[PDB]
Amino acid sequence: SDMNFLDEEGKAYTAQNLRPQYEVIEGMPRTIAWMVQRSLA
Amino acid sequence: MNINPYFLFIDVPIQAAISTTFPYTGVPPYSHGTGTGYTIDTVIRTHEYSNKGKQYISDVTGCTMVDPTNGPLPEDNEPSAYAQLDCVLEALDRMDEEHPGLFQAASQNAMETLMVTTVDKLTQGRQTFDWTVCRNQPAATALNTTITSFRLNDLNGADKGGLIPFCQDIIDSLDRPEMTFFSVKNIKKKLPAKNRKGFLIKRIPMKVKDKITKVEYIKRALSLNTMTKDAERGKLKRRAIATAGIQIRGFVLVVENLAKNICENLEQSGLPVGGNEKKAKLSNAVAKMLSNCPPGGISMTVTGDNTKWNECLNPRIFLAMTERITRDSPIWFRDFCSIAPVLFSNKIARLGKGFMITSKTKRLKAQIPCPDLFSIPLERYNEETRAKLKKLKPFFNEEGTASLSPGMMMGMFNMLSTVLGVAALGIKNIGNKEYLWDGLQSSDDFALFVNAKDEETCMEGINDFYRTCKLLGINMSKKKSYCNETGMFEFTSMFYRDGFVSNFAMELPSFGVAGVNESADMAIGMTIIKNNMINNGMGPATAQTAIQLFIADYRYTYKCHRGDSKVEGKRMKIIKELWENTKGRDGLLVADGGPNIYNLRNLHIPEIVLKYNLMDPEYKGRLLHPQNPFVGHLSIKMDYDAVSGTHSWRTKRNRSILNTDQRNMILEEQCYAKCCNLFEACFNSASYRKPVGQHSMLEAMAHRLRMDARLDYESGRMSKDDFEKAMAHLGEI
Amino acid sequence: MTLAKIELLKQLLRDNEAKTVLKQTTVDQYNIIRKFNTSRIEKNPSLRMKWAMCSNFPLALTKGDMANRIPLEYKGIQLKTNAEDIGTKGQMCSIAAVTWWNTYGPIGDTEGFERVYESFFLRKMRLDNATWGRITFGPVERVRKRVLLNPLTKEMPPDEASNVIMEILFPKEAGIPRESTWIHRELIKEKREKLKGTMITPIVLAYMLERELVARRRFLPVAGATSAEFIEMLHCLQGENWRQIYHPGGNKLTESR
Amino acid sequence: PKYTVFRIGSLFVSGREKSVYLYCRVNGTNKIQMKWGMEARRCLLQSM
RNA sequence: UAUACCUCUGCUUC
RNA sequence: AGUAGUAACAAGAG
Repeated sequence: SDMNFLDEEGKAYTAQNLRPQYEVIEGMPRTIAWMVQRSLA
Repeated sequence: MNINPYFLFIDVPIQAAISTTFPYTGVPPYSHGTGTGYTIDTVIRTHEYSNKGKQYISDVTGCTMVDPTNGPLPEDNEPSAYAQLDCVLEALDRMDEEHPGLFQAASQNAMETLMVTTVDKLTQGRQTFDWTVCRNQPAATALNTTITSFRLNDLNGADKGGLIPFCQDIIDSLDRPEMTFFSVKNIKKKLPAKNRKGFLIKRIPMKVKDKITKVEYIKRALSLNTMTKDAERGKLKRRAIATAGIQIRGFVLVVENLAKNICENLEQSGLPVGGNEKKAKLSNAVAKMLSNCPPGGISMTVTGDNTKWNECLNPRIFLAMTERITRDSPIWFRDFCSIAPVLFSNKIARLGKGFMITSKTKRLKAQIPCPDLFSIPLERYNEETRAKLKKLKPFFNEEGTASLSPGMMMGMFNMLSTVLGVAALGIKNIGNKEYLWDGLQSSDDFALFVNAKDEETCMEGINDFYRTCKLLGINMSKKKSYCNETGMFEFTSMFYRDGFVSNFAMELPSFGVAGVNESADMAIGMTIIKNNMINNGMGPATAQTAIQLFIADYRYTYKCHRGDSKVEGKRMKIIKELWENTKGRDGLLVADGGPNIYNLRNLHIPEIVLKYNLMDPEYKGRLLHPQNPFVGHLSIKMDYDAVSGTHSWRTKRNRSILNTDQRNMILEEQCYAKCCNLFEACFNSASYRKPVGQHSMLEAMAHRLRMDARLDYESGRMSKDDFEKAMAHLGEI
Repeated sequence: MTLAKIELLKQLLRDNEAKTVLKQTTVDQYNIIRKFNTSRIEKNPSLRMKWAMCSNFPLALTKGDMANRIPLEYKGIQLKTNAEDIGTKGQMCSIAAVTWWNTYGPIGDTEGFERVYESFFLRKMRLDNATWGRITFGPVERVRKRVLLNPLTKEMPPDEASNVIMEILFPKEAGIPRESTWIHRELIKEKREKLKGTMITPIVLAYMLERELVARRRFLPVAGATSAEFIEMLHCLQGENWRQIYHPGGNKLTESR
Repeated sequence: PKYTVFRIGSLFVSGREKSVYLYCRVNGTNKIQMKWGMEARRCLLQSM
């Protein structure tokens, strides 16, 4: 994830802009992770 | 011609007209002032019934302990607490033999329940003894203080969420040499002001760390608070009841859950059987005993009641009961279940306020705290108290508390004691004599059926039952209990006479206005009639009368008479206007001076739902305005069916706290309230479903709001400004 | 709304107390600190209400604009006071304030109300459409049996029902998917469609849903009829010494026949 | 014995004159009993 | 002591 | 006084 970021148009690039390409679900608490997953879906 | 209302009983039998022997239209007796005398009475008597046992000084607390169990049997009918372990174990073995699998199954259910049980479970214990402030507090507050206190002693079991780690921390906290806890104290601070003198002094509260030594902590952890029981019906003199600490709650819950899981499967236990089902049990249990011995078989029913029920039953037995019942369960669960009895075996009793001494000459009065109880010549106390205080001495503690090893408190191990009663009912016979007894148990109240060939045998069966119960520490009330030929009897104010008769009086106090609010009390008011028509035998005329009487009470209590009527009042002045303004007057609720549209057939229908189609759009709009200010933040004993409208309001908080030193708790409260009100905005389901997680309460909100922001941006709700601002804010957090 | 939540969060986090509370308190313990208050359990509300109703300003308002739309007095009558309530931190008021609000308050949106409280209205149509028969006096053997008090939409265990309610009202917070969702997808779809536009608070919707999903089964003296739509009228159906023929409206089940 | 009685006139009750007395007494009550007073209509239901 | 013919309180526990 | 009944109120607090 880390290096990858999306630009305001909607294209990937390597890292400035406050919106990564990948959202990290693994690592977080269950109830949060599921909220993220369900919110995204 | 002298009228005699008893003469009715010449025509109608007493069970048939039992309602007329209950004065429930009258006032119930309340207590006045201190209950220390009543508490001391219990302390003296509880030991009076076991003083021939074993006296010994507890090396832990330093208190005087008395042990009746496996003591010398009684040679008289004075309430005996000298139970015999072996006999209890046999009585249990019988129960297990006749109910195999239940003992371990219930334990497994209780265990698997326990494992799932969280800490928040403790918040629904109503009044709880807070050991930090030594006062009766709301369970939630008493818990919160205990957690925040435990946190200072490096005990974070609560943070895991489960009950087990908390209980572990509880039994662990006993080992702590010095227990630290918070205590709030005030501070002046000059806040800026536009006040001639450009400042203002507001006393800002701040928390201070305070210490208690191991023993003094353990003594509090083992302490039980006491108070006189108010409004107790059908009794002349008053008596005392106790309240427990936060520690023992978790350990009692499991034991009572176990005893419940057991009792549920017993056929001679009336607990936790609903009053309606208790008849389904009893009448059948009678029907069985009736058709059992046809040939001259005298089936006798004994209307039972126990004396000193709580004051004779000993924890040391309940411990054995847990130890037996938990045979097949693993060790940790046995150790878990064993604790509450162990605590109750070494419990301490607080003696309330104290005694008030006065001088009529000077017109002066003063309360003497329990510590200072003996800081005065005993001659200055009255004649009875002088006798009590002398007897209290050997069990009296320096800090003004009473040691009380034996006995139970009013309402503690109801289930587990009911089990012990059933265990008595389980024997049924002794020495193969020509009789058989059965019955139904409910704490201190029991009903005993005895079948035999001749009554001379029945009485010996009853005597055998008595003499048996003595060995369990259960004492039958020779004074209040009576026996008769089967056909009619009394049980927990339910009267059987070839079938259970109605006792409409019993429920009569409930007919009045409950005191929740205008919306609820109506629903409740009609529902009570509806139910009493079904269960308690109220005819349609009397019901329709009650429909009237309740509205009568309702309109006076809430001051909402008919809009067309000319009754004056602050509200009525507006009600009349509403009456003049509204077109669909029959659509108006009674609370708004509307007409009562209820009858027998639509008791089960909410008034709003009934009248909805008859309302005006503006009236129903105002009445049911979604964001009206009268209804608060709701969150999901009897429940009712009602609609959330403007009449569904809540009253003001009791303000007496404002001018005491507990002001803090208002800020402490609202401080939480803000966080919870926000957390609820972040997680709307929090009001309905209990949120779960051992992680930080802030973290969840941060993540959730971050996702909300990201999705609201990428979806096309928020603009780049709002998104960047949001992320900028969150970045700092 | 998110921006407002974050802003309020930042404003709240300034307060060291609130910050420490938010950082130290756990998501579990939320269930504890929510129920924390100075309030005490009313042991005699029947009395305390009768007492309180004789006071000047017994009721507590919620802090907000709708409260501010209520005036202090009205034609001499004191509706509300400046003094705040300890609990709500909103103004206190007299019961009259209710009667004013109902008469001259703001007319709010009630669209969806019927669909939200449908469960109750179905009783009203089950009575309104019903037809009564003969009343007959004579003995009645009543058998005490556990019965369903009210007719449901679809009976589920509490755990199963709560998840459905959760799927309907708070889909993002449902957590781990259960099989129930797939089984009642049509019900969820329906209730989702029916309860979309309403302005009523979710906590009420969950209550009314739970009322028509979770079953209320209780022991009652019954004779003859035992169907829910009969039980709900049981008080009228029979006595110990009389009988009343009652034919409830609406459709009836085949299995019940 | 708890009362203090005056004699304050007369009235034509059942056609004939009857002496009107005034019964004066110091009494006392409380919130509980007043409430239970307000809830005394129920005396009907128990008998009905 | 004074403010105090003032102020707060009516189930709010010491 | 009286309410009331095994102990209280007949105001409390700053």
